Amino acid sequence: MSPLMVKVLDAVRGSPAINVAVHVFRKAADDTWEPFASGKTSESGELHGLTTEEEFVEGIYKVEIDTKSYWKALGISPFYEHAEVVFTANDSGPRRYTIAALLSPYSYSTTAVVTN
Amino acid sequence: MSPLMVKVLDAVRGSPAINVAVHVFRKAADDTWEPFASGKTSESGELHGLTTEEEFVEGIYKVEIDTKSYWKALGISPFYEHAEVVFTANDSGPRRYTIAALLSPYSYSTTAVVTN
Amino acid sequence: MSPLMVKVLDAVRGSPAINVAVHVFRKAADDTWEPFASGKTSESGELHGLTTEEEFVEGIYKVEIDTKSYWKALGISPFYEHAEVVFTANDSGPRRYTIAALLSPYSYSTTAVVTN
Amino acid sequence: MSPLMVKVLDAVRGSPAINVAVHVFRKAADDTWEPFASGKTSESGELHGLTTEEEFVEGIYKVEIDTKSYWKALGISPFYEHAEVVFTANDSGPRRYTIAALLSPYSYSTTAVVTN
Ligand SMILES: [Cl-]
Ligand SMILES: [Cl-]
Ligand SMILES: [Cl-]
Ligand SMILES: [Cl-]
Repeated sequence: MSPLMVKVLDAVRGSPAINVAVHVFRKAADDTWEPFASGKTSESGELHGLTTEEEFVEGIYKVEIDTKSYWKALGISPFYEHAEVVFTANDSGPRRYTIAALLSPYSYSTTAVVTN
Repeated sequence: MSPLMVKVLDAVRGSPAINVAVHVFRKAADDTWEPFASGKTSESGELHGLTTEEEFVEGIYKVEIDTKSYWKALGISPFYEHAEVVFTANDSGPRRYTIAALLSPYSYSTTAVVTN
Repeated sequence: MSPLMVKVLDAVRGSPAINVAVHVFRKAADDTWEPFASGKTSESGELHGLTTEEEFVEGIYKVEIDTKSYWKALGISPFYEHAEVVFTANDSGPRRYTIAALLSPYSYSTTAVVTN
Repeated sequence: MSPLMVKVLDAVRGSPAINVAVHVFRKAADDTWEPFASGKTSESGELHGLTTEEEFVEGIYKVEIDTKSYWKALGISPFYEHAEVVFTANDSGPRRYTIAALLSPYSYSTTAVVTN
């Protein structure tokens, strides 16, 4: 249902990154970042149900992944604490966006898979 | 001289990412992001002279790399427009931080190399 | 069914990497690389049915992804032509391995997700 | 002097990957991989002096990085044991190749920077 999905992996332990906090913001008319959607990744490392086609309108979006809470519960104090990426949602473009991310204490990688 | 350095690479063309705008922010007491330092990468993809040991105090820092202006001048309209990473500078930790980044239209990777 | 799965993504076009040739080798007693399994990624970028629990015994495995044929059909002549990674399968370890890969003309990234 | 350089980083500890064994092979006329050059990364994570312009002729090259010996001495038993990438050296192309790599126990990333 959700045209925005987030999937997070762990490069140190070779696993889905479970219980990772993900926050999505949408740029408002005044150019502030408005809270749009948020959630936590499941046991699969996937975060479903973030939003819907009705709510996910055209706009500039920021996807933030908080790595601090995640690493600490696994006994790690990371260097990279959060990572954020910004993109524009455009109705002419294909309709499902998957933001994949890979976490390590000193490294962050993300790739967008845009389908349909 | 600068205890913070940024180096940016291009995954599509296999080159240093030249003339990439980099902005650094430092979290203020009120928890807003204060502009701390900024610059553009050289022909080597490296950004030197960002700050000094005197100015780079302990704190939470955000490093933002704007990919839009970079890709457009190379004739590309990217999906990922900006990428940001947050870390804490701590005086007890080693004293030089190098933030390396790799750019592609739909992908972003960064790693911190912390030495001395 | 397959305890080994391969998933491939495209960093330039932001998509599953479809029709990517994947070859798996297993190190033999004489220390040569014996052809073990191979296939092509589906429209999802995923390669299923590579092997079975009966055939996927303990051993040293190499997973090779050929990027040349893939990029050319998309009109690209890449610099990185193939990428290979080696790991040991061990029965005591968890039983499903997913090798994820991200492709660009001058860059290659892979991460293993080992579950169950 | 060397038109081929290799630089290796560590994503777990946020450092240059020091004393990493790097092996380069060149495809022979019979299509076997002939040992071409090898070395170990310095304290900077860089491997200089691999070859020379006279020896580095046109051909298909494989760059292998052995991660097992590296991780073990740091007290880690990695999943990814080696990673290899293949490219063609072509005299018409620019003349310096830098192969950068990023290591983690379950992840490997590499990018080529081709200059001059
Ligand atoms: Cl969903
Ligand atoms: Cl400097
Ligand atoms: Cl399957
Ligand atoms: Cl040299």
